[PDB]
Amino acid sequence: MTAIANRYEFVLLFDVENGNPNGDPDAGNMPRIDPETGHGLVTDVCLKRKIRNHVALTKEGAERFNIYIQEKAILNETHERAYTACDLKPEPKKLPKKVEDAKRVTDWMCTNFYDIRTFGAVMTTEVNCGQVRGPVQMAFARSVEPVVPQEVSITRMAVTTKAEAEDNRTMGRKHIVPYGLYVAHGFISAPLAEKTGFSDEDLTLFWDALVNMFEHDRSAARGLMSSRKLIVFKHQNRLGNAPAHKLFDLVKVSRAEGSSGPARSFADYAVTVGQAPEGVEVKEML
Amino acid sequence: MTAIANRYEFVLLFDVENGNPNGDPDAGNMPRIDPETGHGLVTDVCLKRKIRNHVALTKEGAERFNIYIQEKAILNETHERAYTACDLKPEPKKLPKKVEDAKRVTDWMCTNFYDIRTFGAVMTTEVNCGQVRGPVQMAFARSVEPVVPQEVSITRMAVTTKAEAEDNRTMGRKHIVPYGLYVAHGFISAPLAEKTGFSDEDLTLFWDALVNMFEHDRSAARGLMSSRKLIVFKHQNRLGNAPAHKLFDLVKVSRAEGSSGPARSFADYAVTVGQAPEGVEVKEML
Amino acid sequence: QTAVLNKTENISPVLAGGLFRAMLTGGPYPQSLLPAVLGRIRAEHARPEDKSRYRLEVVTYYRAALIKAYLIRNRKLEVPVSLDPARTDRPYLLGRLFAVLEKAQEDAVPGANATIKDRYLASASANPGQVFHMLLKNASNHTAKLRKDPERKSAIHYEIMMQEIIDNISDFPVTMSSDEQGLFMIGYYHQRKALFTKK
Amino acid sequence: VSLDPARTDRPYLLGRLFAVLEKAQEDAVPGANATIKDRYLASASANPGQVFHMLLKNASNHTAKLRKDPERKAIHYEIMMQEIIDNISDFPVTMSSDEQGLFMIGYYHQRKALFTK
Amino acid sequence: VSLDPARTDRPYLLGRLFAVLEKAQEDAVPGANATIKDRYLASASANPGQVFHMLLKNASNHTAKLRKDPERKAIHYEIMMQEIIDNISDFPVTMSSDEQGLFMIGYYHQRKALFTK
Repeated sequence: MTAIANRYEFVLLFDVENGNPNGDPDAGNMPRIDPETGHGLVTDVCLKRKIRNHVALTKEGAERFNIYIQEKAILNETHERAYTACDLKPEPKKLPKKVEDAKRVTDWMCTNFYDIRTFGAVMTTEVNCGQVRGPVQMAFARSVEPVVPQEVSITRMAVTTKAEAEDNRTMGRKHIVPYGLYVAHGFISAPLAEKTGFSDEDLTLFWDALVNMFEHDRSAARGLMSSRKLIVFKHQNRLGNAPAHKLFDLVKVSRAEGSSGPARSFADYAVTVGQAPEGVEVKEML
Repeated sequence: MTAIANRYEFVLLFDVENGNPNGDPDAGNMPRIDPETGHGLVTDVCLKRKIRNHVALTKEGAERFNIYIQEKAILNETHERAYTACDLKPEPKKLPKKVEDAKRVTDWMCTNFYDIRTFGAVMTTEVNCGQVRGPVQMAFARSVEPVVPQEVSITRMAVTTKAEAEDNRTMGRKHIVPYGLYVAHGFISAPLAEKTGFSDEDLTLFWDALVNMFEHDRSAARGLMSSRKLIVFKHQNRLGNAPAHKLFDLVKVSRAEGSSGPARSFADYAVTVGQAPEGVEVKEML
Repeated sequence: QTAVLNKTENISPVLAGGLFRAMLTGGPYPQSLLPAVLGRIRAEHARPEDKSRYRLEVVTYYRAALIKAYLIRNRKLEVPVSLDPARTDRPYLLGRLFAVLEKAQEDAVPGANATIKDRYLASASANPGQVFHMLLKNASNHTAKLRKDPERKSAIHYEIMMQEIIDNISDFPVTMSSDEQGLFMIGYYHQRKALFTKK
Repeated sequence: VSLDPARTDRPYLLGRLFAVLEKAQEDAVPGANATIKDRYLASASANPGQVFHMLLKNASNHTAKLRKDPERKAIHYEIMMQEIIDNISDFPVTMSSDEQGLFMIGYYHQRKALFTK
Repeated sequence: VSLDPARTDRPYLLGRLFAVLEKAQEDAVPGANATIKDRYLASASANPGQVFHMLLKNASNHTAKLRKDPERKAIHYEIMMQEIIDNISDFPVTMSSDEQGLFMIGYYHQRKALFTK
């Protein structure tokens, strides 16, 4: 699978309204935050899961686009599939003793699993199959300014289990973010793509998934949330032409002039983009 | 190959955001810290690893630029290769009993390998090959303010192994440092460089590697890291002209003016450099 | 056996006379004997290069016999001719424990060049309170490796030994005298032979 | 010599506490590949103040499973923990070598008792 | 060593307060599947300022339900809560590791007392 021949970087913006973008297991279910400053946070794992789901929906199990980490799979059984495919006999914990067999196993695995081919995986486990880094990486998403979650009480007429205080009723609670705006960064590297065979059609599909990520994820807990902007930087050669942090500085988001109160819509902010150095090209997909 | 003709010292600054710079494998995966004061730490071995990786990537196995410690190799085989190159039959534990043959075997190794020529190595194993010190070396890095690591809990859909309820799922966790700034010191000695041929072009390549170190090692756990400053002191004599600790004092870093909350960007700090003694020059290469 | 190198040329005349005199008369042994043997024990470092593939022992039969005789005669103590599981003397117990630690290590990592006996024999006998914590900490890594083995090989047995022996100790001493070091050596010697001796 | 429930030497008590926590974990998740003893034993003995606040979280996490079954074996551990912590005042930031030796001694003394009839 | 009613160390007081709150809930709703400590223990120790206010808010409901019937101590519980929160100056936004350990020590000391007598 041919490999991309350039270094890429990008930044994404998305917005939420009356919803809980990502809950925290250790704080009841409150949204994650930076305790010292009150800025919100979202783990990259959530975004990766969303992309996986969208790809699975769109390709519908076509050839060479299976998903490795599925809903309820058992991973060791998946690994054993590669061994049986190559006609090898699995060893309790070690790789095949001949390099050729190990390379064949790893190539077979990278061949037909898109998510492994994109993000990489750790598969030492018990049925050993090696490790992969994956050319695509992402960082945590941070809100542009502090947020203030609210909790709401609710009531339910029925009861779940037999009780003798009865009939009785029950009450619960939720948490909600009135409004917020988030920013995320990412990278792509050519040297690793050359190793795994990350192709350009994969890149186009990746752009498509980023654009339409949230359209299939409606749920009771999450209110309306959607993507707003997408900027891409492309380098002219196999290696970078400028430091990364200098590029991220070009994009600036500031409170719109007419906005004075707390933000409640995307119209309260203004976004601008500078001029990239000569060695990089900037194009805007949103 | 001509050796350098002056003594050097240098200082480096870098920082991290929402990542684990270097977790040490004895406290789970906590980032390494100083227990009695809370300041963070990083081992020089980590930095030298990154330099090795950058050189290997950029030169692509060019002549006189091989790297001795490659991933998952066997060193005794390399020693035997050196022995064959100089056309000697290795003894079980000893160098050749003729001085010329020992010099030849040592010089071949010191010649065709860059990292040996730069950092030195211990090679007195079964295939005896001698020792080297190397003209370059660095100390531990230390943060300027106490760090406050945070713990994060996560979830996964699938399960790994078969068992009574293995329907199932699982959970994990991570550690991250919201922000941190680090400092480092290093030295270079001409007299030792004279014994290995460490040349000026190697020095320029070393500077280039230092400035562009972090550009290639993005990964899930490392977040975003970058370099910010590079200062080099140069002596006018093959031996020094001032004590080392005096020079390091000339550079001061402190709270930026008007900044009150916990630091969250490089803009929260101010850095200044004094005036060096008469016999030393100072440059700001970054 | 006490010569600097195992050659007759280095035998001290004082010992030559004193041992013979004491043998004939039954009087006390020369007082310099115990430090003389201890120095040889603590200085020697044999290596695999010797012809016998298994590395040389330094606590040999003769030296142990000499130490036992010296302790019996001059100091008026009591020593068994073989391992006694009901002794309860701190030096003896420590000597016993060292053997099981070495046995566990050499099973965990076959063919190692540098065992704990090659790096800690002297200081451990001299200043137990300064080194033992590291040995205990490493024992964890050594044992855990066996546990995960499909057969589990040993693992339970060694831990049972370590529990039962430790139960009679209260604290690690900071320093020990010469005779205490002799007891330590005897305890080490007895325990070593107790292993290897089911079949 | 055996477990002395009245010694009140802080390293000794810490050693006992570590053993009881390990026992609780073993009960909660049988057959675990990795255990707290492998992950943390080196760190805790040297710098108690850094890790115990973490171990205690997983302690409750494990006891939650047991107390939610008809397995009543599960307030015994809570009672023991209440007894042991009752004598502590603060966690040392760092400890000397002999203190670490005493810590190990206390750990081993505690462990043996748990396996008696 | 045991519960010291005059330590005045802020993490110590916070631990005591958490213990009494959980005891109150336990009395109010017997046999609950998920208790407050299963839900909030980590955050409470790490970032007191984030959650404690709403935990205090909910407490009123538990006490109100109890004191509505011929059962009492509830006045005792609220008395403890008031006297403790009298001494606390402010909830910190974040705490260090040793402070977190002190939090747990205070929690256990407080909890042991409640089951005495």
